[PDB]
Amino acid sequence: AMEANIFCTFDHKLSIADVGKLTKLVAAVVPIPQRLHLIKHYQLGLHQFVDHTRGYVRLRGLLRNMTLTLMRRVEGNQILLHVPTHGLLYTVLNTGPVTWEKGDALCVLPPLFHGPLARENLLTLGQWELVLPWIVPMPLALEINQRLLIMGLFSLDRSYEEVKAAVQQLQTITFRDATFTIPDPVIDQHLLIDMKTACLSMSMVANLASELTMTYVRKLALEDSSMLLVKCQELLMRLDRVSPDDEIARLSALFVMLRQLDDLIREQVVFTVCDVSPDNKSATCIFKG
Amino acid sequence: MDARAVAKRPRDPADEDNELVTALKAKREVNTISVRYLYHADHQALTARFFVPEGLVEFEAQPGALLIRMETGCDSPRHLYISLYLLGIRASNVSASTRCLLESVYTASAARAALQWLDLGPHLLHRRLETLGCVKTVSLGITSLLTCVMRGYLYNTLKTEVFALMIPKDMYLTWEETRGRLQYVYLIIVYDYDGPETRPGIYVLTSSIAHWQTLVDVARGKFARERCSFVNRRITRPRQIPLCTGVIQKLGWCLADDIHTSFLVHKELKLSVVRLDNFSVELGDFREFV
Amino acid sequence: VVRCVRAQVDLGVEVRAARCPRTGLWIVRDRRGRLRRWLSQPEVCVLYVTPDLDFYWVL
Amino acid sequence: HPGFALTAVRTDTFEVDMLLYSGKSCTSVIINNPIVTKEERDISTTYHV
Amino acid sequence: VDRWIRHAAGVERPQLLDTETISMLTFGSMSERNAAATVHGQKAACELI
Repeated sequence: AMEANIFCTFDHKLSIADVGKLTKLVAAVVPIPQRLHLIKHYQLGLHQFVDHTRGYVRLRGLLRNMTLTLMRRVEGNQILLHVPTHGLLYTVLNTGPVTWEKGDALCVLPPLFHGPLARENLLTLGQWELVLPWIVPMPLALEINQRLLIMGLFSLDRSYEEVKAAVQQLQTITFRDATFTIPDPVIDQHLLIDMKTACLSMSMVANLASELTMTYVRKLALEDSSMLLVKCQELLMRLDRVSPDDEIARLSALFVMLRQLDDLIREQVVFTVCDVSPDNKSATCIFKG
Repeated sequence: MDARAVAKRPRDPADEDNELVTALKAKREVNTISVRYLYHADHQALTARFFVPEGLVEFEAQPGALLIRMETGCDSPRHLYISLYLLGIRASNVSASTRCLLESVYTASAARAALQWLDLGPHLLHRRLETLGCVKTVSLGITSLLTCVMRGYLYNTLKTEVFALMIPKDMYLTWEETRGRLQYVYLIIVYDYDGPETRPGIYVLTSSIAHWQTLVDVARGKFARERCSFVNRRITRPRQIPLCTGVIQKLGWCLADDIHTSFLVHKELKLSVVRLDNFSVELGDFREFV
Repeated sequence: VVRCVRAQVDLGVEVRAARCPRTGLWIVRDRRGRLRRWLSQPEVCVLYVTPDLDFYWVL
Repeated sequence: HPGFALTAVRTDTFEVDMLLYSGKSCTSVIINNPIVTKEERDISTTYHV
Repeated sequence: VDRWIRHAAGVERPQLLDTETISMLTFGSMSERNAAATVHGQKAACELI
């Protein structure tokens, strides 16, 4: 009665104390780039994806299209991984910094710290550090993504002072018994290209929104047959007070700027909680993918 | 690896014995606890087990009622598992008579505290609401233990009785007279963005629509007056930020002929409900349309 | 209710009126929800009184 | 001294050790063999008796 | 006069409590924390006029 698992070996001579360090990470979430049947330890977690040049939301996008297995059992010379399926319930240990309760919708997030931490005493090797993604609830994750978006919106005029106090107001966030601090997306006074593309696509679709739909509903007003479209141009005129191939280019640009927004406009819930253990270390929850 | 283990028949759990019997029969002992048939083993539905104070367990002694938790910006009472009928005081959909009726059974402090927290937010309702499923057995404590079901059918222990989902008549809504072979159920929260009230309407739609877009285009076609009120409230008050005119989430699916009208009695306040007899819960995220 | 096209003026009329939603000013129904609709026409002018001493002269 | 008295009341809790006497065959309990229910998880399949 | 009577009574301000935690506090919540040490036990008193 063997179940569908994923075997994972090790290349480095890990000691017995490292095995005892690893067997506390039983019910921990692990991402995998490609669902094989056997896999080396160079593809176990985020340390094959971490990049200083590109931004942080690229780690979300390269975490969007993964497979999120669970460590089944730690033994000698091989590490069992159990890939989940939709519908069956599992157990996840609270590897995140924030407490869980009954019935929260859970989302997966790349870690907001890398390098030095008091809780990043993870499994180390010569060049390898197994790093786990964060499992935070849904409104907290949406809040973190929105705070990061509006903080990347102020990256151009950081030199002023009211925007500085606004940023350090924005960088702090309080949740349920968790005084929480995100890092700043501006390092050495140049933003990375991923945040630049994200907020640039946002500003692009907002600018085409301000540019096209006055003419478009002014053309649709001749084809009026209802009332829900005849006052939207009226509220447009309320707030407000070429070649057709360029117009086709504007519509196609608007739609590709829509399609370059799926990393941030939405997310899929992955887990939701049935029961939570006392002292909140682990919590049995179903899978939903 | 030979031509026999792969050519063996697949294993059925109904043939062999349990874990405990094949454990104790090897060591040759016998105890008082008869373990030859483990109950709840052939229970494919996923259960849960919550605690709830006595202020909210009215209309819950009979099994089968939608169970929604709500968010509150407090610290200790931050989540409260209120029934679907506890939302019935706050719906503008509901009539007068059952509104004064089922409020006269929701008299305790926690019920009216939930009624206060449903209107004492600067936000709207749906972002603070998450669904949990349906209750199938209560234990009658002072903080009563209750077994909610997240995904699967709703049946009694030993599967000698299939329990039912109970929804009251004014929240019930169909959108076609030619009800198909299967009709999924949906929890619809539609707002009415008027001046003096932002009190929503609650509907538990039953409809044979599966795909999302072909549901929302007829949802806009059926609630267009609410969209008119929405664009009115967006158009008369700038520096006011609205969101999520109507909110629809998937609740599950039924068998489309076992829908019969009925009534649940509790403290002899008989309330007309709609009975979905063999309904299997299947939860989904709160999708927001405009 | 006064009417200038035929000079027939109706003096005592029951009207049940209420605030309709979505910044509804006032709407004047009958005893049977008839929504009497005299004030559409150009031929009428109508005066409304309240149970209090409030007073409306409606064109 | 102001113009009123105060009749203070205070409860006092005492841990104590009862003694119960009861006659022979007061109540006659009826029991059955304990049934076992399963409860599946991925790692800890608890059993309620 | 409330500030002066809080100074004279020893109990500090109501710390400008959140408008939603008043419903918490009327639903029921433990507020007054423990002391630093207790060589007797739990305290108990009340008053009548």
